[PDB]
Amino acid sequence: PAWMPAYACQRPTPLTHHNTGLSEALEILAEAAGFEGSEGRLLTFCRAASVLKALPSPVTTLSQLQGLPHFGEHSSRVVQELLEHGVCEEVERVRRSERYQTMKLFTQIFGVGVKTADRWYREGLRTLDDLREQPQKLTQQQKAGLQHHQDLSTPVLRSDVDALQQVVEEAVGQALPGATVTLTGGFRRGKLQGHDVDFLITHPKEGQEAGLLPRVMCRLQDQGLILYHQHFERSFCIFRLPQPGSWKAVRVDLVVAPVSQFPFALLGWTGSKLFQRELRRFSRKEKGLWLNSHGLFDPEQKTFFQAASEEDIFRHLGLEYLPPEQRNA
DNA sequence: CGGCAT
DNA sequence: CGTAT
DNA sequence: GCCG
Ligand SMILES: [Cl-]
Ligand SMILES: [Mg+2]
Ligand SMILES: [Mg+2]
Ligand code: NA
Repeated sequence: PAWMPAYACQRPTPLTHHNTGLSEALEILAEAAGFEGSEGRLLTFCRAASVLKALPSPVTTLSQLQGLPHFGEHSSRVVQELLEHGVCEEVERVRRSERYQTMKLFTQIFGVGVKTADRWYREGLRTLDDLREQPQKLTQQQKAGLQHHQDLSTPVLRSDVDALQQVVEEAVGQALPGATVTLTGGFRRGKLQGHDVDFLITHPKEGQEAGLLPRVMCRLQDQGLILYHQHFERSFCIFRLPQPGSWKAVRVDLVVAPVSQFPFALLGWTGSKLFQRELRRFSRKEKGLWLNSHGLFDPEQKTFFQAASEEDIFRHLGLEYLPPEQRNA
């Protein structure tokens, strides 16, 4: 074989694709590589899984992997075992291991990453109750993650997104007339659920957005909508989202950008995570330009590319434009 | 050999 | 260290 | 783990 460019930003990856079983197995090995501190192996297994999401048809024979980028001896063997036996011994051993299950449990807590989870694992901790019994080990961020863990493990749905966008738009409009709110993240790519909702806030007049996020947060807090906030241009918070007769905690990310940076922030925050890593790698390695959510920098001329749209950025990098629903790498 | 996004 | 895509 |  199939046409397959090496970088994920060079090919469409739709929301619904084939090979979900094969990719999920490779993504288990990627996650486990991360849990052992091997970011390089994590990346290769993520990239191999993503290649399968971009293929036109189901892989039913090992020969369909010939020539595909990021498939070497290890990733090919995993696919071969799945095709020949329906199961891969290495994947099952990882999946069922105490180490994997505990690291997955701990790293899913808001405020806990691999290094913290591994430290706790090495100390003999295994359950969330173990963590509650030792609150001296916890940051304020981790305390919020643990206190709201049940709700934060409940997938966020589109009905929640629409309600949250309304309350964010109300607070933003009270804080700065003319400011806008754009849904980003996985929901913009067409996903039907997420672990959070991501919003990007700007104003059409450059500079007017300075100081906006503290004003938005104060207004949300005054409506009783904020359970946790980090206290700036990014706010990783937990909202008290009204439900009929009650409420549920929901993770919400709010990001402010000046309008000059909006296309870059929209591109970055729409993802996917792998798509953006691959896009930034492509930009630096293939074009010599440095990309992030603030701009696209030419380090030789020492200038920033002025963009008005995501399309402008793709074109400047020599890439065919992909709409958000084709960025699900 | 080392890079692997910022 | 954690967070984000 | 794969590749530039
Ligand atoms: Cl989905
Ligand atoms: Mg998200
Ligand atoms: Mg988010
Ligand atoms: Na976490």
